[PDB]
Amino acid sequence: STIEERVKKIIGEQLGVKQEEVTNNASFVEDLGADSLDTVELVMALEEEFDTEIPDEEAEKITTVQAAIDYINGHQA
Amino acid sequence: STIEERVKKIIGEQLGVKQEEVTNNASFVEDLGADSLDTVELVMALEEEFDTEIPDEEAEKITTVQAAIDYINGHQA
Amino acid sequence: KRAVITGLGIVSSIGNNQQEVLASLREGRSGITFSQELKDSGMRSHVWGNVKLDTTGLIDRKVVRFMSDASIYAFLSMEQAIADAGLSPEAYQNNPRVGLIAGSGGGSPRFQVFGADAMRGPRGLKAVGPYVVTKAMASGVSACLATPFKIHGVNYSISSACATSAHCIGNAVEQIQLGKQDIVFAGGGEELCWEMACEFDAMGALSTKYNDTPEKASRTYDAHRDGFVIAGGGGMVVVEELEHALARGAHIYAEIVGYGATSDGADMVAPSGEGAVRCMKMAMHGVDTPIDYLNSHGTSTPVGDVKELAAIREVFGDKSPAISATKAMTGHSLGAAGVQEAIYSLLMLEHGFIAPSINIEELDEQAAGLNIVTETTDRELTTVMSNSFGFGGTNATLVMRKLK
Amino acid sequence: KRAVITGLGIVSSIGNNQQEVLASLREGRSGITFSQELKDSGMRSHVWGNVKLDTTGLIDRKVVRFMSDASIYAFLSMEQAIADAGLSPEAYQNNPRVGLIAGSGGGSPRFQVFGADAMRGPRGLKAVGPYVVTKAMASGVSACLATPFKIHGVNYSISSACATSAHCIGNAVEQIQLGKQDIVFAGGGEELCWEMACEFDAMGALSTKYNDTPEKASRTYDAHRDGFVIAGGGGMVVVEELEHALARGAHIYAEIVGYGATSDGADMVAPSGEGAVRCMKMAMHGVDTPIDYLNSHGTSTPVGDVKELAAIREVFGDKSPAISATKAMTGHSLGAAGVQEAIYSLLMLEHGFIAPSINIEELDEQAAGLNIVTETTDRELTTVMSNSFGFGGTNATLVMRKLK
Ligand code: NA
Ligand code: NA
Repeated sequence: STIEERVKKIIGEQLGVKQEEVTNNASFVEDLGADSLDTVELVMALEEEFDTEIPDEEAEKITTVQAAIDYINGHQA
Repeated sequence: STIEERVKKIIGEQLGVKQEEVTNNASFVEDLGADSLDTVELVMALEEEFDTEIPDEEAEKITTVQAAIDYINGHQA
Repeated sequence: KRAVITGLGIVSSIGNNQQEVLASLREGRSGITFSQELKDSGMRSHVWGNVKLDTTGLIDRKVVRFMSDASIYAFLSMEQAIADAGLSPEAYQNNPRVGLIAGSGGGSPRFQVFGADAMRGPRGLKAVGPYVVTKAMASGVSACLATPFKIHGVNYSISSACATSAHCIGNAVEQIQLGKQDIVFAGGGEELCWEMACEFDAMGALSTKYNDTPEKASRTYDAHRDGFVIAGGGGMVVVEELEHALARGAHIYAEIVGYGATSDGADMVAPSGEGAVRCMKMAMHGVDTPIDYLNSHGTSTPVGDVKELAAIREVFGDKSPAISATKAMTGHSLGAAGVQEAIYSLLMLEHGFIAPSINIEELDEQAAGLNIVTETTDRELTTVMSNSFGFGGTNATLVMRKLK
Repeated sequence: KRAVITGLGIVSSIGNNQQEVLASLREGRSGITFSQELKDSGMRSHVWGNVKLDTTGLIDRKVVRFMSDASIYAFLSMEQAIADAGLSPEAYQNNPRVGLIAGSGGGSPRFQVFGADAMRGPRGLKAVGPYVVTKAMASGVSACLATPFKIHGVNYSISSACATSAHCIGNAVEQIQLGKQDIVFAGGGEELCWEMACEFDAMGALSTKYNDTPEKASRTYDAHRDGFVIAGGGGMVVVEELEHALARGAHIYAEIVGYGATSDGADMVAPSGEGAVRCMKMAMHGVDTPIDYLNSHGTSTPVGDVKELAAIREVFGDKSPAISATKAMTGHSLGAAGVQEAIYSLLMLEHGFIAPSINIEELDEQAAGLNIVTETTDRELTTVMSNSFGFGGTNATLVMRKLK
């Protein structure tokens, strides 16, 4: 699929929520029931899906789904 | 140094005895206080100081100090 | 205060529940199979007592993410024990009177190696992950179980080599005797992997001769034994105060009437017998009933089987009980051996029979005079004893007796 | 049924015996240094609370061959405790009334990875050695110590993450309370290595933004705390029955007048406070005197310190006692923290002072209204309390009071 559908596919794949729940508005902790350890493992899979490197200061601000699409839409060269 | 003095250095350090207490006819268990696990560790230090394997069998015949001194030179297969 | 076993669950090498385990106990079936993983690592022992169970999907993702295989086996055993006890969440969850004492022998060597290879790998710290601590820690069994079951009482792991889950049970009984708890879940688990088995092979303690005949490797009291066969799995029993179990009409397997815990204080790896003698007599204290069956430690090792035999002589003498080493068919599940043998003893006491000590072709010369049971025998049992000994000369003995 | 502490022994980042510790405590001396090992492994946290001691050759060869660092630290600590208690060899050796309960948080990850690298190396099983099991197993501490000290009574390890050695002490008290033991050595130990620390770093639990200033990396209750600083070491206390200690004219530091051990049953990695409230109230039950000093668990973590503070508020209300987190000086010794912080509290009780909570440049807004001592203060203490919390929501609280 596309970059956003891939991003939306991998989070629900790791958060036990359906693809209809992962909205662009949604956040991991509040709306999706994720803890701090969940978001760590989520960053790890994001680095495997797109074969990219995500610094900890950049991975600190990916608090929502839209922040995950925004980061992937700018690191792929 | 000579071969024999290098195996005695091993036995004395692995078992915690003075170097001149490691006589050739000294038994590991009866004279040097070695037990089961001391035997396995003893054959290990021989493989590390020198550069030969001791594929078991020989390791079980080595009950005294002289038995080791014989097999460090009278073999090397 | 008196404590009773009110429920049990087990994931063993001879069954994935008390039904299957009973079917192997009456039959004398070996749980030991050939192990290919033990070959590929370069070990001399290619034989283990593995758990034949597909655990995928049996635990929630947010729960199993913290668990090693030892925690997985204990969780599945605790699920069985809860249901077998008739306990609903409103009776044991969020209850300060309900605790959990379950440990393992050494956490998870497998996931410790995983984190080290990940740290020393290309990605380094990025590849380790945030779930290796709860898997590698020594109290992973009690930690990974207390949170999902909402345990509010006592919560920790006891570790004492192969006497681990036996001490866990005795400590649970002590918690009830002090009046601090009404129910304590007690047990433990062990993962089965080469990272942990190869270190017993370097000691020369594993059976290595009977690789092409796996069901004959574990042969306690046989004159041709080769060392123990490593095994894994888990067990859990519901230790409950008597009046609390009677008030709600619980099913009571037996009452813990004795608990022994001593130390040899002599040799680090070889037992001395004197400690086992004091440990068995400490557990028989106040027990008016003779011991009808004794579940020996029986590691199928050259030295340990003899010293325990002489210890059994010194305590009984002429009034020896029926003796069977369940490890002959199950293997040595180490940290989970204690609770599993306690369950085997409970099943014999519950169903009135005695499981056989198999593979005793040529009996050991020092057995002489002790009624070993080599074939299944139906018998009305009322009092049963199980021995569990660990490295460092630590001993544990449990005595269970039918109620009333 | 009354238990007292009659001997201390400690090897920590602020002292290799109780005298050196007493000096560091009075002065607020940090024990945290820069670690080249932690930096070379590729970790973000380059600071630790190391033991400033070369243990090479301090223990007999036939004893240390089985030991990891956790057993070495605890062995040295027990030697000090034995001499401090005035126990001759004939008074505690080969004595079924004398036991030992000491554990570690996670065995020895270093020697576990060593055996795996040796097994997968060019030599394979030949390079592993026969001593990896006793080092890497979870009961290595209690087993490596009970054999040379000839312990004949109770012998096992308790594991409960960072409440480990605190539960050991409480469990030792219980053995005395029901008359099973006259003396139990309680404590623990913890090695310090990248194999164990890098797994906490992968969770984001370690202090990472103070590597240039190690002595203020551990800053409990400070607004800019980054996480805990890992530490190692060991500790051992002599738990004794009261009239037994009086009959032999022993020196009695304090009496264990309270012991709490509860569980959260909510979250795995973050405390809830509710369990700690029950744990503190459980340890204060029947204690007629107020708590003068409270050695908090205070781990210098963002969420850990505020939850315990909320728990302290609910427990004591307005009459909050003097609070100090020694982890700001020592770091977090994990399995050894419970016994070490109990020893710090005993030194403060015996010598009549309150060690300061250092590195509080800006007190956390959620810590106002409390009596957090930041400067060394002489004060006649009568009753002290120490909290210890671990992964899995397990809590332990010890209350110690001067005698007569
Ligand atoms: Na048994
Ligand atoms: Na404390």
